[PDB]
Amino acid sequence: TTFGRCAVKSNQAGGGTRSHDWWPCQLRLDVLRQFQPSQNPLGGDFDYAEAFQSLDYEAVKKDIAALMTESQDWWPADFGNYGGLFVRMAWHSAGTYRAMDGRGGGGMGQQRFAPLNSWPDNQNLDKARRLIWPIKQKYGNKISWADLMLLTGNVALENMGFKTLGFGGGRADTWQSDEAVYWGAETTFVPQGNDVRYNNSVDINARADKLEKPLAATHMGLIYVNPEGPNGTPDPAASAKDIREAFGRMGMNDTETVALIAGGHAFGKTHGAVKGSNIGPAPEAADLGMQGLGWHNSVGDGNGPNQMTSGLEVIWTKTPTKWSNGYLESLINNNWTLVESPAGAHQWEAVNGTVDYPDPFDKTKFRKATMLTSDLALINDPEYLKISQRWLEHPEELADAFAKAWFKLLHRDLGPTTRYLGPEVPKESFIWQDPLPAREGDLIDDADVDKLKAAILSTDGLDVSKLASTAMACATTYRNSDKRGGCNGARIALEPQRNWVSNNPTQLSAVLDALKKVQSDFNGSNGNKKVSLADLIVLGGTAAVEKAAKDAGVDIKVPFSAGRVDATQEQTDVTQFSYLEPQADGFRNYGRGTARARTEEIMVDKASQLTLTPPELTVLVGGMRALGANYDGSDVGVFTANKGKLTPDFFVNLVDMNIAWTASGADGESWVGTDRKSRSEKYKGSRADLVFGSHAELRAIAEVYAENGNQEKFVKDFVAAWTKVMNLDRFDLKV
Amino acid sequence: TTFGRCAVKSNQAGGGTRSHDWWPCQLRLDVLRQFQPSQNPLGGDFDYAEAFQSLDYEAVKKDIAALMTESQDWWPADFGNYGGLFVRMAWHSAGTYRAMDGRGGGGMGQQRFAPLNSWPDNQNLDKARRLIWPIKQKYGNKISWADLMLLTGNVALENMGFKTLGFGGGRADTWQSDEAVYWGAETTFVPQGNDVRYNNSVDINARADKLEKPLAATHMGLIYVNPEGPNGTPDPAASAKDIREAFGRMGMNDTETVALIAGGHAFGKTHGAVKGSNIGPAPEAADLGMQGLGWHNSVGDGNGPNQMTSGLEVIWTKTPTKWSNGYLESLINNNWTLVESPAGAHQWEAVNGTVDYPDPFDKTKFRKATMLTSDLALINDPEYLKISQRWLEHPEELADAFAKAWFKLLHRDLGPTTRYLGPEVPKESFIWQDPLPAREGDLIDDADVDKLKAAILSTDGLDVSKLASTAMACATTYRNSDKRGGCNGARIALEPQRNWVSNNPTQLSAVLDALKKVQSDFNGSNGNKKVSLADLIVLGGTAAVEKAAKDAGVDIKVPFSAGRVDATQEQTDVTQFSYLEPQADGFRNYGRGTARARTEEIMVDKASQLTLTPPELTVLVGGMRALGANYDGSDVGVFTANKGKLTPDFFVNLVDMNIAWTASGADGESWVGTDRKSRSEKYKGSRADLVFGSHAELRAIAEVYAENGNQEKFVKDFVAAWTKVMNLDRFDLKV
Ligand code: HEM
Ligand code: HEM
Repeated sequence: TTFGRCAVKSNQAGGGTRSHDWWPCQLRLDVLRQFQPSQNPLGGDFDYAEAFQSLDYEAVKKDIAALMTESQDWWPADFGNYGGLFVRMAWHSAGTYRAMDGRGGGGMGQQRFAPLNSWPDNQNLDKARRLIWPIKQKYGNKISWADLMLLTGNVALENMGFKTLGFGGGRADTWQSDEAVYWGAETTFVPQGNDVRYNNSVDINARADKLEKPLAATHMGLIYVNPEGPNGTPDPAASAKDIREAFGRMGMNDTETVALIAGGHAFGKTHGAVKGSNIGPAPEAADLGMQGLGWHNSVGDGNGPNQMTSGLEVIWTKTPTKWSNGYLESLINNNWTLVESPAGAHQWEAVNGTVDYPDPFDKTKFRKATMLTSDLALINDPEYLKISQRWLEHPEELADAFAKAWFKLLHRDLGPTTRYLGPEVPKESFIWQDPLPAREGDLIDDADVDKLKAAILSTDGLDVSKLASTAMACATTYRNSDKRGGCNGARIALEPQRNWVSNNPTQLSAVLDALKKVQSDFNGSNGNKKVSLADLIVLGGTAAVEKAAKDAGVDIKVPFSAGRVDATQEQTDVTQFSYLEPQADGFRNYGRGTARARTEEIMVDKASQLTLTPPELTVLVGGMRALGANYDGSDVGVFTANKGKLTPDFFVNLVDMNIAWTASGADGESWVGTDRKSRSEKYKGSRADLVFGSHAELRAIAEVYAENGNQEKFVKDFVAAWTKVMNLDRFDLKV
Repeated sequence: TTFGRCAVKSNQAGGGTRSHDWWPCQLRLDVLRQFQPSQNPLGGDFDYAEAFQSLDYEAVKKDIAALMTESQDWWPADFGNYGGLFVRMAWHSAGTYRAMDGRGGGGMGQQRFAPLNSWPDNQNLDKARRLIWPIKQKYGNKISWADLMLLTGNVALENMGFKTLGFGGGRADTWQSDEAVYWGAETTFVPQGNDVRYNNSVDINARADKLEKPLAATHMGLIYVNPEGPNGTPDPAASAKDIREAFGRMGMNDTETVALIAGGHAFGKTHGAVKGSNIGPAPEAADLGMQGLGWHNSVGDGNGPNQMTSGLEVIWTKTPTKWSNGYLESLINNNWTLVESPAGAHQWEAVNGTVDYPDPFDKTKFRKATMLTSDLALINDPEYLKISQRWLEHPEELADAFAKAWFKLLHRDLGPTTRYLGPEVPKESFIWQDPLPAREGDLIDDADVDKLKAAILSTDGLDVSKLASTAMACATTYRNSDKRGGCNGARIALEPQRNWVSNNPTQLSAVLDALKKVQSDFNGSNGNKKVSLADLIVLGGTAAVEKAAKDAGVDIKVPFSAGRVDATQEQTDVTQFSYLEPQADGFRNYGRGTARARTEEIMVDKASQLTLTPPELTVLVGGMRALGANYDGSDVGVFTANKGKLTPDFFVNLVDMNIAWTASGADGESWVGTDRKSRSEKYKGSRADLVFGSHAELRAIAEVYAENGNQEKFVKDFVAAWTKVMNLDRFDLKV
């Protein structure tokens, strides 16, 4: 029966018809209520960085390597070596990343939760995770599951003869499914799962470059592309176009793409020994006896020669437990014919080739060379073919590219270098790490901070509104999924941010010139002290908030943490930063949504990426309005006669029943507030403004700040949230 | 159009297919992640009791009374008085309560959130809540919405000539929709919304007492019953049967039921002036312009003479703003004919009666007497008729019953009287308050506690397992939804708890005799220090936990909070306490699930009622197993060779891959753990045990406790959780 409904209707533990069932279009605050400290079994104060740095890292790697060849009878090792399986585990963990929204990736260890634990493409990776569990058990909280799944892959490569660039730990574990990711709207998995992302187009060559943004896989439940070919059609040329699209959506270019696929498929094999009808439910659907595993295979013991994962039965090289150039040799030198695997799937077998590909359980049995459609892709696109042919001839260039791309794969969502832990962090800085320079000079102190705040506030062209607006515009580029963005680097002053329409470029230029004047007056006049433009942008907003609170009758300390540095344009890639450009910004009343993402939904999504709770989101919006900090200085949402004073007037006026709110535009984005007694139009509001008086949970918070006498609490809460947001990217600061 | 699916599929803020869509039968931990401190805009520190006790209570009441007759143009008051509307608001807030499971009621102020804010039976209570908001805005955090909604009703009665018994404040606000309540499984509201709860029966008399347990309303979206009769059939006798059933499920008897209905319907009127097609979406479905209101009526201004709420147009009495006996006088003395309201609903009108029922907006217009089918029910049932006839002749008896029943309605989920705040708490002790006496003698001090711990741990018939088991058995009766149960009162020693099968009465009796011996030896030999059995039960389990920790190699001070009292059997009504009897208790490995709720779902439900987080639930279960604290003393789940020592052995052995787990019972409730090397059956487990190694988020926590070196953390976490559970009902310590 029906999608998303259990046949048995529970009457316990949340069972029954729910609010989101009745009103499924209503804004949900779920994404702001994930990952809370109380839900974390290690405690909200657990410091993973401190724990990992005490880890006996060399012993961990030695233990992983030993485990690679300790075959467990419940899931025997192919060729006596789990290396391939472990590499696949790590690649699948990291491989969900989408560059555009920065979600997916290995950094939260989400493979161990729903839905990723049960995606078809992750079949039998439950066995891989269970095999490495003893390492986690031994070393405890000093290595996270997130770090372990990836380190295991890295160690596996090295112990199969491929030296990597190194590794960085530092991924703190998470403790619930991340239900904030848009993986797609399809209600089916691969082999279906993609009508929506191709908008019902089935012309596989024509549609390949039309995959729905921000998605990076060609079906729901896949990592990147379909190994049988697009929609299971065994056409390598069309497969290549899907690969370029999907890898492009994960942030990889042609060279990196070939290197990753040719590199990975040096190792191990696929599994398609028996038909899929022999395979039981995925882990989330499996019975208690499976104890977190799934896909139980009822043929023989369900494992060893009977392994069934993808349905394909391909062994790429003659030495699947050792690095080689066998993949490209076979790919290019064989002639290929289309055959079926034992499970009935499309794959390719060498015509008149050698019968010397080894069987994983019988030293006396051999097979012909085989390839996936998605491997043949690499010789059925002009650019992939050029690259493949070059690396056939010069396998050392493949090894170099693969080491670099593999490091990128594993660390693309780890954030800045200051987050990377351990004794073998690669020394080279790569553009995808959004590199920052080491700091200039002696750090400014409290007395320097006080002098600079006063200098900033007395500078021509700087006022409270512009300072707060500018600081927030910088800060809200942060996203916690891939730990990119934020104020460190002062990238608002660089391309593309300085030209973002949402930053009001002409205004921003004047503000930045003013702050650069403050900088020039200070630097070289305070001994060895120097201040960055990044610190000044943040300090400016912070001084503005402090002054705005004082102007509202509240003397409060507004914390400031110095030490940001300024990035160079060379350290600031235009494409990578283009992904951080907002289409709507509720903190500064910029832009609007579209049919599939309303303005207020975009705001809540951004709030989740800033780790804000509903009260934090609410207080920040209300304070930005009081400060008059809209991107263009408009009065939209500015429901106060004391703009620039930090009061809860936004909320008080929003909930005043003498104001009637009506739509002005056709699109529902603009609203007018009319005084019911006088009949005069008093206010203009956006959806980002009015949602706080509509949504019942947000309105409950709006009410708190609208209560008589809450001027002081509002200020304290605002300053706390402001501080949190300004410091999100401060990984350089510990404890 | 599909139920529970939005026509437009958002791609932000949680948009996209979710884990619960793919695997809707999987256990969800959502109910353990509600009401988190981080989500409370008042802060986790906030002490509502302190705030309320500083409230100018008499001033709030004076302002409410004044509001009643200050008609607002946007929602004009009937007869110039909002009293009736406010009484309905309070009644509906309190009126969702179910005695069996203790959910619903006014104690969380949930009417202001989904789904209650948008149930059809709460139509236009959005206006009522908006009308009282200025009181909340004036007094701020010193009165909660939860308290204010009910106090407003109470004040309304008193200002319309009906003196109540008084009032108790103390309901702290909540900050999200409580999605833990089972309101039913239907996918429609009233006029439908009841196929499931009557298992498709439309035999209205025969089905009336077969309403699905634990439901207490005859359709989804109703408070109790359908005012037009069962499934809109205007049959008063069949309506009576629904009313007895629904009110009985809300914990009200016949006298109480007639008192509440005839009491309530002394006041105000219903609204059915225009057809339902003129009425817009409910609040959760309304556009932003409605700013949290809904049911916009497009006829005229939508209000005053055009008010449309239920579709009925009944004015029960000739003085709807003043207490009278006119309801019963009309009901009994008139001859009733079935007619249609202007909106097309069935109601009753008096045939050749007086034409003196006043119009709510025109002092010069009068109408005939009218009644609902649900009112005529009260003279179309033999027991109700006798009560109605008596109170027609003896109106003082109705007044007395109504005062008492109204007090019970409003306070039934407030908990022990130690929670009740304000200057007019009624002095009478009522059985539904689960009353407790004053203490005997002087409070034991730490010297006494040390002596008592030593005695308890060297007394015939007591040991670690039994002591821990007994304390938890007493503790888990607590439920946060109506603040009932817990260890205070030692009600495990009284009927009905002492003979609950889940308490293993023969073992319990031996444990209690032994504790009573300890009590006898202490009492009357330590001057005037006296210790209660309640304290000894908790102290015994606490001492046992502490010793078990010590035996495991961890020295920890397990805190104990003295001062519980022992309830009397007179204050412990067998029926009142039958409602707390558990179907299953995973903490002590008792019981089995039902067709509609698996054992593990019942456990998570109970955990929610104990306010436990997932880590707290997990640690408690593993510790109870290590302690050998099963209700029957069995080894099911006792995955340890060191029973009685507080180790994480439960987790270490649960996750040992050398153990294979298989179903033993046809009912799905029993499991066997076989050593795969030896082939020996090693363990036996229940669903409550094995879920911790199956569910991905619970198993993630199980793994923490199974990690090498976490023996101390396990004990520390257990002791914190133990302390939390033991003290849940200690409202006397907050007082
Ligand atoms: C277009 C991209 C890719 C596709 C469609 C693809 C497809 C597949 C499939 C279908 C399997 C077999 C799963 C099974 O039946 O057991 C597999 C195995 C594997 N892939 Fe990929 N792959 C891709 C890219 C990569 C990348 C980037 C890496 C690593 C850098 C990688 C490394 C592996 C390894 C090591 C295995 C072997 C697992 C084992 O021995 O158990 N692949 N791949
Ligand atoms: C069988 C139980 C009950 C049923 C079916 C019922 C039904 C109704 C309905 C249909 C309305 C009209 C809503 C509208 O159109 O505005 C109403 C109004 C009202 N009921 Fe009840 N009722 C019940 C019990 C109670 C109880 C227990 C109380 C209070 C103790 C109460 C007090 C009120 C009041 C004060 C109003 C008037 C609201 C106003 O003047 O705006 N009722 N009832």
